[PDB]
Amino acid sequence: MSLTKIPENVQGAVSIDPWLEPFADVLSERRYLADKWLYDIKHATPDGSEQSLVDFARNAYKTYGLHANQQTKEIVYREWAPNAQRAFLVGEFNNWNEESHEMKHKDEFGVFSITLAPLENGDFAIPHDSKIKVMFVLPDGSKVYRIPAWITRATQPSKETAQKYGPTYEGRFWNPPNSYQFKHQRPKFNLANDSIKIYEAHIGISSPEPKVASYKEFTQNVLPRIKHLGYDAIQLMAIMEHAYYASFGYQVTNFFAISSRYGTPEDLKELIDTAHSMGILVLLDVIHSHASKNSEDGLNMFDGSDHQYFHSLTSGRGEHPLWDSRLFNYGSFEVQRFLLANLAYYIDVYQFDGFRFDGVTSMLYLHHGVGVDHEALAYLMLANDLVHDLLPESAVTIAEDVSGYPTLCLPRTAGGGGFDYRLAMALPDMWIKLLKTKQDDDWDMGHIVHTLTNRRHGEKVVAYCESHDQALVGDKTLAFWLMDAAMYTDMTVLKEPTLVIDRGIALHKMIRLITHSLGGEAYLNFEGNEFGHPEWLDFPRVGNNDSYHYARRQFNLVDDDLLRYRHLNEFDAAMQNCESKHQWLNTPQAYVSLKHEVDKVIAFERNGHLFVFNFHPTQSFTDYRIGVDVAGTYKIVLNTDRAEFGGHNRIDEAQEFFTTDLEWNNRRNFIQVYIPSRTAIVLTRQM
Repeated sequence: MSLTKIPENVQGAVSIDPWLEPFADVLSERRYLADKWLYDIKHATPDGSEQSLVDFARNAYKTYGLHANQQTKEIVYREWAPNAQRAFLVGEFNNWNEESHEMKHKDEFGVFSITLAPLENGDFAIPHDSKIKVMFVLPDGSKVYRIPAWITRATQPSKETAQKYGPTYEGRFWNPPNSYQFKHQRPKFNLANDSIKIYEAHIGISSPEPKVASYKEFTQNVLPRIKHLGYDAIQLMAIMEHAYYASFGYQVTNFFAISSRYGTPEDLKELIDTAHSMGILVLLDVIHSHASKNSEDGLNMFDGSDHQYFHSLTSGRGEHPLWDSRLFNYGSFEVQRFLLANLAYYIDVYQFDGFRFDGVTSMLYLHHGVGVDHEALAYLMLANDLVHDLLPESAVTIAEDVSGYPTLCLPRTAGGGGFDYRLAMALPDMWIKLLKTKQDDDWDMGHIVHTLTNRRHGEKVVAYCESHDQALVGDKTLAFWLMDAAMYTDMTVLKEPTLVIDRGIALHKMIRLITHSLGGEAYLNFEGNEFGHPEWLDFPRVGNNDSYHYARRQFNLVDDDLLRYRHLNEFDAAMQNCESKHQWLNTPQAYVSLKHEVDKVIAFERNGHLFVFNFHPTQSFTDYRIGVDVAGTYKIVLNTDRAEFGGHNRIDEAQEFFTTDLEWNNRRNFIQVYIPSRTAIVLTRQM
């Protein structure tokens, strides 16, 4: 007779999905842990008075690491290392002198500090971009050498250096004479109302050449392509420094250093700034789920102990079962300061507009996706608080959570994780399952509609038909599933396409469009797939003799108007710009009027627009009836059969579609449409 009491701090989530009722208590405990940490953080002040979460994170990156005073020419450096007995700044600037620059002051927090005077010259004491290390003397007298944990630049060693000492990266004191000044405002963007169509890019592969392409080359050659496509946002992977290129950015060594293989910090500021000038948001892949096991150039054993940034190896919670990486102890206050300031640093110093948090499934569960980890989840809650506080109403957080953990994308005040979006990581496999195991006359329209619309209430989803995982080695893209290893000879416009190529081109546009229109509240496209990029992605590694042959993007294919790759690309641009002109993404779910299993026709309304798909492998339809609620005149605003998109130009896009007042498919009116086999159209009503 115990009255089931839903604690007020999860009242919002339980209202949104009453399924959460029997878990209300555990949900309440999860949020309460984070809210108490939030109180803790907001009172980490000298006098114990309240400070904002933003000020806490900003003060952190402003006072940790190294900082050149441009008007007094002094340089301050602070480093957290409680297990070290002594700390010394060393490098080129003092000929690696292990006695002249002791960090003599060790905090009650366990932070060492040192202030370097200007040289008699008046110059900075550490030359711009010279190499440095921090040396720790441990209580047993031994020494260890580390790249400062908040260094803003770390560089691969030279051939001469790597032969003598090894592949360890080298810390750089970045203090350029003229730091880049941002010129452009952030694009107008409201998270609650505006759609976000996201282009997932990687600087290093963004050129047809087998090299690590630069930030400057992305800015000059790839940005204009992304504006032409009409995406609202770019999701920059593999920016956080990582020694191992083939890790695709997921083995982070230096959390406050943008990767130097593509260029300098000022090169990346320019990239984001000009994207902003182009109206494009820029988001950062943030890997706070784990860290590389590197010592000296990473955080492993940073201060000599095994319980500083990470849970200890003996604790059982210190290393990942598969990734060979160390797991953060989120319960440590300095680790919380380290990660939260890392977020404020990327938003403020590089003017990113949001983040995708990778490895969220690994964080959420004590088994890391092969029992929720309240500490890891509570840090993500804090992380969402800070990010949304840094850019109110516009900031974007996206979660890579394969588990679909309920409430991850409900607001914090409701009792949720605070994530704006989760990735629809299940969608790509649905398309693979069809192409691999089912012939076209077997496609269950109902199962397609079900999978695409199976979304938790309140938890907005970034839909995509394939992602950077699918493009990687070990898997096949949709292009490869559809058209195999098509050459430039198979893809020429000056010859009618084979049955395989004709079917591949059409399905490739259609799969994207129904994912785009029915599968979520946002859209994502991995660099290259928008024009059916051939082959696959692969980074240099021992397994392929360090080949860069697949570590590239053949953007040249889009530019050849005698190849069909341009057809796929131009449809993609027309898809994004149509949605931009006629919003359907960040809107309530479609009202699906039709999912015909014999005709293989799917039809639905979303935000007033009409979406019709004929997936039949062979059967065209004339005067096919489509139920429409709002009566009026309808005109096609997107047509996959258009010749410029590689279709056969059978549908008349100038036709006026007048509704008639007869009930059809539980809709008050109907229109009649011409939809040939393997074509799709989108209609809007005229005002």
